[PDB]
Amino acid sequence: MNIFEMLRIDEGLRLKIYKDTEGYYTIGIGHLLTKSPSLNAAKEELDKAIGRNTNGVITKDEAEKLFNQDVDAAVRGILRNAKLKPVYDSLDAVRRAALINMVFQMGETGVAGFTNSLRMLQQKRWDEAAVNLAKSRWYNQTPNRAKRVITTFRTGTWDAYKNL
Repeated sequence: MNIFEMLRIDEGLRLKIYKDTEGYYTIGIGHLLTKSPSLNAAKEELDKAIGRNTNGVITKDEAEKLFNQDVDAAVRGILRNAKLKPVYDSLDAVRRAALINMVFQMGETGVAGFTNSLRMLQQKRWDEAAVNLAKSRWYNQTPNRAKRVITTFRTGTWDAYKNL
């Protein structure tokens, strides 16, 4: 169980364009095409990314490729981040995956917002950061995924991902 297998469970895999909980055009393993409302504008982004004329359809392969580049960018995102880096450095390996999971999902900006729970993570206050994490819109939008992530920061194990 590692960051890739966790993210796969949470985002799933979709070969055709889709919209996320916020109304954004996404594809593959949670890959965000763009924030612009146009389906054409998104389909352009997809082609410029996959490099070929897809018609908003891709293969398992091209989705796996976006996934690798997305995990990688999430990681360098935490490391270039002055709010995020020190919390990351301060965490263990499992917990570290939890934070990449979040940045993958809502971006460095979205996650740096979480000041109070980030502060609590950097202080090892497992229990209090979880409550804080649950007190949020993220939780309400994506509650089962949020639960898994939260528990991961809680317990430090992959339990949420191994049990029903």
